[PDB]
Order: sequence, then C-alpha cells, then structure tokens
Amino acid sequence: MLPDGVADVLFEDAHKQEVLRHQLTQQLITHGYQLVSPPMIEFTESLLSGASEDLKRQTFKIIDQLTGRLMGIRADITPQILRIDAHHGGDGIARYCYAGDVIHTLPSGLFGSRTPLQLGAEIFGCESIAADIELIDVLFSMINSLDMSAVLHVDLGHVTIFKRLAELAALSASDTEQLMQLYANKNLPELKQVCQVLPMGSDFYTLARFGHDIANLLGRLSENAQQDTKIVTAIDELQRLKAHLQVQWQCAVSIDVTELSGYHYHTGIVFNGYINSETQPLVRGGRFDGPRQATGFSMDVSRLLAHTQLDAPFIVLIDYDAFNNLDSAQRQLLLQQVASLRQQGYRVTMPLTAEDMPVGLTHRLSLADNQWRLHAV
Amino acid sequence: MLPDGVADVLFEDAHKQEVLRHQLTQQLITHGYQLVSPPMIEFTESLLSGASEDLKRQTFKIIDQLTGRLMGIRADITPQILRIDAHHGGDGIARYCYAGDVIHTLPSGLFGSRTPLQLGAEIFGCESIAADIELIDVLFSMINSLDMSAVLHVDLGHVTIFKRLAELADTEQLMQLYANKNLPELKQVCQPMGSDFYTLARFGHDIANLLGRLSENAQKIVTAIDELQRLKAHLQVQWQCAVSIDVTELSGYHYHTGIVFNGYINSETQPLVRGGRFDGQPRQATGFSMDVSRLLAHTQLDAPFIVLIDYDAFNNLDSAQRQLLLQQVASLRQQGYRVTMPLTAEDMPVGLTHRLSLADNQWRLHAV
Amino acid sequence: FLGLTLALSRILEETMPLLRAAGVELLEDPEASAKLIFPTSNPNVRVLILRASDVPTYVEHGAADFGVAGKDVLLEHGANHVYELLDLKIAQCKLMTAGVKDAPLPNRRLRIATKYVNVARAYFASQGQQVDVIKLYGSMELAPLVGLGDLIVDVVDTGNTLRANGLEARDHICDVSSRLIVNQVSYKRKFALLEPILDSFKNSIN
Amino acid sequence: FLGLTLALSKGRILEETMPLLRAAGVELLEDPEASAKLIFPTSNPNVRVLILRASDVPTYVEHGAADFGVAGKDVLLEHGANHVYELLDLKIAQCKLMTAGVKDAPLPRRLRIATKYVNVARAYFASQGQQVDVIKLYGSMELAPLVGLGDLIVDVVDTGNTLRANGLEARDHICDVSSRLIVNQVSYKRKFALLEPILDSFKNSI
Ligand SMILES: Nc1ncnc2c1ncn2[C@@H]1O[C@H](COP(=O)(O)OP(=O)(O)OP(=O)(O)O)[C@@H](O)[C@H]1O
Ligand SMILES: Nc1ncnc2c1ncn2[C@@H]1O[C@H](COP(=O)(O)OP(=O)(O)OP(=O)(O)O)[C@@H](O)[C@H]1O
Ligand SMILES: O=P(O)(O)OC[C@H]1O[C@H](OP(=O)(O)OP(=O)(O)O)[C@H](O)[C@@H]1O
Ligand SMILES: O=P(O)(O)OC[C@H]1O[C@H](OP(=O)(O)OP(=O)(O)O)[C@H](O)[C@@H]1O
Repeated sequence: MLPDGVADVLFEDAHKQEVLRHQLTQQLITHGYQLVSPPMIEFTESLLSGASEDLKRQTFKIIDQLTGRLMGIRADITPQILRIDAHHGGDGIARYCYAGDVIHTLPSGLFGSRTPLQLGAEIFGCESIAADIELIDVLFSMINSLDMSAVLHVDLGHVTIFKRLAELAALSASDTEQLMQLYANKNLPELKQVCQVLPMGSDFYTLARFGHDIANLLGRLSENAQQDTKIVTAIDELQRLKAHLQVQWQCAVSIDVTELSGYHYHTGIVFNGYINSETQPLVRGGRFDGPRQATGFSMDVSRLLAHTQLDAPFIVLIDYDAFNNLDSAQRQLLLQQVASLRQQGYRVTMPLTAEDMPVGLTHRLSLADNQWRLHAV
Repeated sequence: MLPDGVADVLFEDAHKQEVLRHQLTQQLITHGYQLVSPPMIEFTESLLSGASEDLKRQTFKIIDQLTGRLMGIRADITPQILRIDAHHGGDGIARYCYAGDVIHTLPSGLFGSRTPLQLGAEIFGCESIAADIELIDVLFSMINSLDMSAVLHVDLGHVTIFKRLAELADTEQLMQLYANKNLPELKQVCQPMGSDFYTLARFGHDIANLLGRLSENAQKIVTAIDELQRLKAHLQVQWQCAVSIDVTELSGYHYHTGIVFNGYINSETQPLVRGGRFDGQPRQATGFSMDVSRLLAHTQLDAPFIVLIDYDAFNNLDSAQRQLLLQQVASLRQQGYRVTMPLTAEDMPVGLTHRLSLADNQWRLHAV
Repeated sequence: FLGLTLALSRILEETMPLLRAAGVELLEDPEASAKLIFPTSNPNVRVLILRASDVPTYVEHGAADFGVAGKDVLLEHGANHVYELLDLKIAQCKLMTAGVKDAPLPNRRLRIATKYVNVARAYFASQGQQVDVIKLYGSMELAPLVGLGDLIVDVVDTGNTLRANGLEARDHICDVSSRLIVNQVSYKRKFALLEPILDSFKNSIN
Repeated sequence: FLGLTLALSKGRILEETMPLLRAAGVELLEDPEASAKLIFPTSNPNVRVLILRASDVPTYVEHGAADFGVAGKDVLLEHGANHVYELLDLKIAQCKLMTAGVKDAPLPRRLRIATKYVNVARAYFASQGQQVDVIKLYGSMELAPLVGLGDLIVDVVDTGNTLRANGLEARDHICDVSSRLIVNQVSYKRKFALLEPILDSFKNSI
C-alpha cells in the first residue's frame, strides 16, 4: 500500500498526464513564457527564503551529506522562479512557465494529493493589470484546448481592499484575526455584532454583505474608504478583470473581497479557478511581491486527469508466425510500414513469441494475399 | 547557491529536455511499452523491498506525519516497475516505460548529478535473449533519432560467468580487485580455481576464445559466453556499434541475473545507459535506464522563432481588427512560433527573431 | 434526496426549540427509536442522530449538509473543512484539566488521560509544559484514581460529576457551546434552503 | 491495592466472564449494570474489578492501571496489543470482523471505508492489494453507507440481524473474534503467584 495522498498514475492515465503536461507546456511556451526546470531539492536558505509558516511546515527536510547543511524537497516551485528571475530576469518584463513534481508533508483537502504535478506561469516587472489579463488569456487558451465538459468558475478577490480598510481604521492584530476568522466562516451575525464595536466597522460588514456586487461596492463604502485611491483602484481592477473574463471567455465570475487566504503572499488581485462543485481550487493565481512587481498562477495537472479524455489508442500486434515466414526483403518492407504506423502514433509490438499479447489489443497487422493490413480483434 | 550535483535546467535547455523527455517517451509507447508514472515517495517497506546497500544509502528517508512510518524519495524507478508488474503484469510478456525525477543522497561518480531525470524501458516474462535484442534495438532507434555527433560505446558483461566460477569453487576480495582493475593484487590473491578468477580479469575482453582459456571443469557458463557473442555481433552487424566485453563488471551483483549493458557517450566516465537482466513464480525481466539530462549537452534543436507583435500598431486596432490579429497569432502558435502580445512598448522577448508588423491593412513577419 | 440533511447528537433536547421556530419539528422522539434517519415537518429537511464525536465528520464529507457540534468536538476534530456559521449559545460548558482532590503535582513529566488528546497537546503547549497524553474513549473519571494519568481533560458544567468521582477542576482551557457548522459545497449549492433556517436560528438565539 | 486489578467491559463480557470468575474465586460484591461505582471489590480481597468501555481495556492494562483484562480480539487488533501478553482465548463473545455495504448494491472507483476499526481496515484492504480512503467513526456505523459517507463499513457481526435490520449485508470475512485474557508485562513477572491460580482456573473452565 502507498502513503495517503500518494497514487500510481498507470497506463492510459499516465499517457494522458504525459499528453496534458506536454500540450500545456508548449502552449505556455508559444505564449512567450520561458520554460524553467528548477531541481526537486535545494538548501532551505534559498528554497524557503521569505516562505510562510504553512510553506515551511509543508516542506520535507533532508540533510546534505556533502556539507551537513539542511535541504528541502520543494512543496512549491514558485519561490524557485523568484530565485531564477532575481539572477537572470533583468529590470524589465520577464515571463516564466514550469511543470514539476512538488511534495507536501500533509494533504491540502480531504483525501487530497501530497504529490501534485505543479504547472504554472508568472509575469515579472509589469504594474498594469494588463499582465493579470494576459495570465487569464493564457490560462483560458490552455483550459479550452482540453475539450472538457467540466466548467471552470473563477472567484476574484483583492486583498488590498481589506488591507486598506484595516490600515485606515487602525485595526489591532487581535481584531484583524477576529474578522478574518468570521469572514473565512461566513459568520454574518457574529461579524455584524463585532463591527458595532470596531472603528469603520460598517465597512468591514459591507465587504462581507455586499462584496459580491462589485459594480456598486465603492458607493456603499464610507467617505474615508471611497477617498483612498488604493481602494478605488483595487475595486477598478476587479471590474476590468471580471468583465474581461465574461466578455472574452464566457466565464462565470463571482467576486469575494473577503477571500484573504495567503494574506502574507498576496499583494492585490487574486483569482481562484474551481472545476464543477470541487472544494479545492484547481487554479490559484494573483499578485505577489518579488521592488519587483509579479503575478502568476499554478494548477495540479493531475487534478485535470479526471476531466480530460483522449481518443482510444490503436494497440497493434504484428502476426508472429506470418512475420517469421518472411524473407529478409519482406521484413525490411513490413518494418518500413510499422515505422509509418508509429509516425501516426499507433502502438505496434514486434512479438517475441506466438503468445506475446499487448494489453488492450485493438488490431493485429496480418498478411493476406501479398498485403499486410490492420484487422480489429 | 545550490547543493553540489543539483543544477537548474533553464530556458532553451529546459525546452530541449521537455522535447527529448517527450519524443523518447512516445517512441517507447509506439514500440508497445506501457507508460507508468509511479510517485516520487513510498513507504520504505515497498520502495526498498530487496534493495542493495548502495540503493538504501542513495535513498533520502523522510517521516510520514500521518502514520509515523518511514518513507523514501526514490533514487531509482526500476524497483517501482517490479512492484507495478507484480500487481498488474500477469505471467505473460509485459512491457513498461517510464520517465521521472529521482534523487540521490551522494553523487554517482566524479562531479555526478544527484537529480537525474530517469527514462527507461523494461521487458518482463521472456527467457529468450530475443527480449534483450529488442531493448538494444529500441535503445538504438531512440539514440539515432537524436541526430547526435556523440558516439555511444557499449560495454557488455555477464554476472552468470563469475556467479558460476564462484559456485564451482573471498567474493568481496575479488570483486574489490576486479572493480579497480587491480591485476597484480588480483594475480597474487588467486592463490580455489584461482587461475579462472584471474583469467576473467586478464582475458575477459577476448570473449571469442574465453571458454577455451577456462578450466575443463568450469567448461550456464557455455550459454552465458554464447549470449555475449550473440549480443556483441548484433550490435556490430545491425548498428555498427563498437562493443567491448568485461565479464568482471559486477557493479550490480545484487540486482543483475545475467547479461549487462553499459552505454558510454564519448569518453565520459559514468555510463549514460545502464541495462541488463534482473529477477522479478520465477518471473524473468530485462531493462535499461538513462539520465535524459545528460543528453542535453549532445543534442541541438532548430533555433526557435520568437515573435513580437508591434505594441503601437496593436493598440491602434479596433475590436474586429484585434479579433483578426488574435486568430492569426493563434495560427502562428499552432505552427510553434513563440508569440508575445506586448504589455508595453519596451516588452522585448529573450532571443527575438521576428516582429509581426502592420502595413496596409496586413500583419506580416519580418526578421529583426 | 434533493434537500438538506441535518446532523444532530442534551443537544437534541436544546435544539428542538431552535428547530421548532425554524419550521423543522421531528416526527418521532429519537431517545426511544431504532431509526437512523428521521423525517421532519419540513419535507426538504431530514435529521441524522449521530454520536457528537462524529457530527463534524458527516458534515465535512457532505453526508450531512450542516450539523450542530460542540466547540469541544470541533477543536479536537479540527474545523478546517467546514464553515462555522453561528454560535447557538446552547450546551454552555467548559474544557478543563481535572486531577484527584488536594493531590499534589508529581516529581515526573505530567501524564494526561482524555478523549480530548489534540486539545490536551495544544493547551499544555501554550503553557510551555511537556505532557505525555493517553487516548481514552469511555468515561475518564477513573483514569486518575488508578493512576493511568495524573490529570484528565473533560467538559464540566457545574462540577458535580468530578466531585462525585473524587476529582477537582484544575485549569480552565476554554469556553464551549454548540456551533452550527455547514459543508462548504452545501453552503454554495443549497444556500436558498439554508438562508431561512439560518435567519430563524440567528433570530431564535436573540 | 497490593493485589490484582481486573479490567472488564460492561454488558456481554461482564455477563460471560462472571461464571469463569465465580469458579476462579472472584464473585463481584455489587451488580455493576445497576451501580455508579468505578472500582468494584470481590469475594477475593486481593482482586478488584474496573468496568471500562471495551475500547479502553487494553490501554488500562498496557499502562499497568489494571494488571490484566478481558478484551475482544477486535479491540486488541485495532489498538495494537504490542505491549501486553495474550495468555489464553476465553472462547466467549464469539463474533467476526467483516466488511458490510448496502444490500445487493455492488462495489463502485477508490473505496471509502467508514469504521471504528481504521487500523484493521487499512491492514485488511492492504492484504487484498485494494486502495482505500478510510474515515474514522466513533458511534454506530450502519448509517454511513446509507448516506454515502462510505461505500463499506468494517464492524463485528455474530448472526447478521443488525446489518439486515439497517438495510446492510455482510460482504467479506476479515477474521474470527473472541474475548482474550491479556496481562500487563510487569504484572505477569511481579504478581504471577496471585495470577497462576486464576489463569489455571480459566484454562480449566474453557
Ligand atoms: N454537562 C454539560 N453541560 C452542557 N453541555 C454539555 C455537557 N456535557 C457535554 N455537553 C455538550 O454536549 C456534547 C456531548 O453531548 P452529550 O453529553 O449529550 O453526549 P455524549 O456524552 O458525548 O455521548 P456519546 O457517549 O454518545 O458520545 C459535548 O460535546 C458538549 O458540547
Ligand atoms: N454480536 C456479538 N456477539 C458476540 N460478541 C460480540 C458481539 N458484538 C460484539 N462482541 C464482542 O464484545 C465486544 C463488544 O462489547 P460491548 O457489547 O460492551 O460493546 P461496546 O462497543 O464496548 O459498547 P456497548 O455497551 O454500547 O455495546 C467486542 O469487542 C467483541 O469482541
Ligand atoms: O455535572 P457537571 O460536572 O457539570 O457535568 C456533567 C457531565 O455530563 C456530561 O456527559 P453526559 O451528561 O452526556 O453523561 P453520559 O455520557 O453518561 O450520557 C459530561 O461528561 C459532563 O462531565
Ligand atoms: O451479528 P448481529 O446480531 O447483527 O450483531 C452485531 C452487533 O453487535 C454489536 O452490538 P451490541 O450487541 O454490543 O449492542 P450495542 O452496541 O447496540 O449496545 C455490534 O455493535 C454490532 O452492531
């Protein structure tokens, strides 16, 4: 038996993951994202530079026997992209993509994976929300190309709005912890009561009770809040991004400005992509620090396997007894034909014996009247 | 910044690895090998079941907090294929391929990688050397498809010859001496059947006459020396491959059940390809693996087409004009052109080759 | 079944009113019943009677859409994968350490016996004390009397049960009350059914 | 107490060990099933009885808060039993550990097992080479399959009546189960003089 959150991916699932991993990688590359392939392991000094407590706890530690120094098995590739951008990126716009195995000490969600195949894209060096719209464009090209029946819905949030309501209203760590717990738990009554006590409290209850309706939200906020340009611009970014997703990609967009997870990592707009009614987001993206401006997304490619189908494979057996009756020149000719079928992606087995049977056989390649041809089983 | 034997693969090298890993995988799949993707981690109970001391020492241990049990980060995928074949394989011929990251505690050889990208193929359930000839043919089609200037030289060994000389007549002593090609020390230490043990070392290379040099008593060995000759000739006749023989190549003494292949690129110390017979009912099995990352140095792709849409021109476009340029750019990406929709006038892709420019209601590619 | 499944476990007795005023009066009286699933006046709501220990499990996996769980249970189980919509302010008790009456601290590392293992490890961690914890399933009052543990962590209202068993309350860990928890999917997909019942409860507790 | 402490569970075990104890010279003073006391004297003033939840008997014994106990093999297998001696099979409380799902419903995908017997479940389905998600339950498990929390449950069954009465059917046999006499490893070395007669009488009785 394997450890919880660890599974084999076998046979057609493995072929399908191979095809996904590859198609999505070339898509990102054709959109001008540079593929980087950082290693599974690094010294913790680099791997967890500016890490959260969640990321440190999620990273398996191992000892470098060469030096005695602590190393980690990466639980997230994103920090490695930072290290790479810092070294090679320059001061102008830079684009990176990646696909790589990451390992988590504990599962994300109930019976969730600890070995997600992490695929992602990041844009460094652009302030404009234009870069966030570009990531959305690349993401949605990728998703549409998978010809899934599953629908992706996108939650937009903006940590800036709450971070500002918290600053302008001089909230205590204590208080901020309270509201975040209450938001995270959709506790409207508990929040309504607590806000009657807190300064600019009406604003904090408004984000919860009226955040979904982004088009009117600024109008519902206090004079103080509506005055602050960070809040005005933040509510603007959500509007620009929301419309773009509906108009350009016919994407169902919900808005939740009380979506404050990754509070420490997120510096602005946040996009979460949900497949069907599945609890854990398939895609986690948004603005983060590098004074280097940066935005990005990532997904576990392995979570797409359930919602993607390939055309049935053609699995082909050359007739053992017929092939052995052939003269040399007849064999060169049948090999030239088999080479052609493999070019076309047919899975062809030169049999070692009369009993050699490929798994899920569909066709034999058989001799009849000086002609080799495929015959369904 | 990174630990010894740990490197980034970046930019065109990363794209090239992605292309190699993929081309070689689909080649193996088109030859009827089933792709399996086992995980990076298992409990040590399964991951190191029947492991050598080399394998155990090379495997990082980590703690499962859910159960308190020991897990390992795999240093080799091959054992996972065994576990997979045992469960799903049945008793007839079965073929598997795989590509996956593996992690080593210490480097393999001098300046060796600790993060090899391991690609391999294995055949279970065939006694016939026919299955070894199939692996050789698949491996060499894969290598020829890379259009490298680099030459592969193949060392053949056969652990059975020594395993028999050992049975028909210390073991750790000779293997140390052999492993180091220490001829004088070996000659002395030869004084049961000692003459035979020194002969494997001193006359192993000349396989055609080796049987004749062995003690009448010693003359499994007959067929073993036959397998080497069949495989040697096949590689020379069919692939025009320089083949050397070393019957004292007992590196994998614990895993290897018969014929062993090592494939060297140019004059590089560590083999690029490690193959041969291993056990997996008495289920027969043979296979090979290579570090895909070690091919990067000896492979070249066509230069990429890297394309910038003109910022100024794109912004002047009405909605319908933008829909049309997007349809065109979508087509260029379908063709594998790398196209950037610029966020600013200064947005410049690395290694630009072409701009897409507007002139008289028409967008066209122009070399820089 | 296209409607809401409610996970209940004292709590059945104290939620009846909240449910009555929400429009969900149970048909049978569980205490004397063999049925596992229970209909109600509202044909869009059914009730599962579980052991308190299990309510957060059924909800979190979506075998129930919402449940009434003691904060004692939520803290021990971990409420990571459910929404805590409201504090019902019923079953008001507290989590406490308890040892033998007037018995002194031993000259050895403290051994806690309890069903509330994660609560124990967590509490004594914030006190910077190193404890050996022993998992129990049944009544814990015996554990100190036979020296299985020095202390127990249990829920106490008045104190009568501890005293009746020769034990005395030591340290207050935290306050406890029944909390209304909701499955994350159910909250998004069945909110139209939930909102009236939630608004009625919010009303009821005021 | 300078003498032996015996860990029993109320109901079935207590009911079926009474005769074994009577013929060993340990007849209880009071009748527990109607009593509030935790520790119970007996005809022998060198033997006392602790009445625990079956789930806890192996804990009290293993830590030496009881010198010996009567535990179901179901409990021992689930709990571990690494740290006690299993001296004899009493051949009382004869039931079996089994998988159970809905009647005539077939196995679907990766199985989700809901049970008290998590370690038994992980162990069994491992030897079947079947990959399972396991869900811990504390209370009665018969509801779990009916509301789709799990596809199967692992439970003890004698006849089958309880499963059928709940719309469930016994699926796979895991192993046979009976009350086993377990001893604390220190108690067996230090109090053997007291134990030998009681052990010899039980061996005789069965
Ligand atoms: N004395 C008490 N006063 C108030 N609330 C209590 C008290 N004891 C327990 N509770 C609350 O009720 C919950 C337990 O319910 P109850 O005591 O009716 O069942 P239980 O003893 O847990 O039963 P079971 O043995 O089936 O688990 C606790 O989680 C707590 O929130
Ligand atoms: N139907 C049965 N027939 C025989 N032995 C049984 C049966 N059911 C359970 N047992 C045995 O007796 C033990 C059950 O003890 P008991 O009847 O006290 O159950 P419990 O879960 O401890 O609590 P409860 O008092 O609620 O039943 C198990 O460990 C098992 O070995
Ligand atoms: O009288 P107090 O000290 O304030 O506390 C009353 C006790 O009753 C509760 O269980 P419950 O009433 O459910 O008992 P039961 O488990 O035997 O039903 C709980 O275990 C408390 O310890
Ligand atoms: O083979 P069967 O006749 O179906 O019996 C099996 C039942 O026996 C046990 O209950 P127990 O007799 O201990 O009753 P209780 O747990 O409900 O008190 C156990 O919890 C099973 O549900």
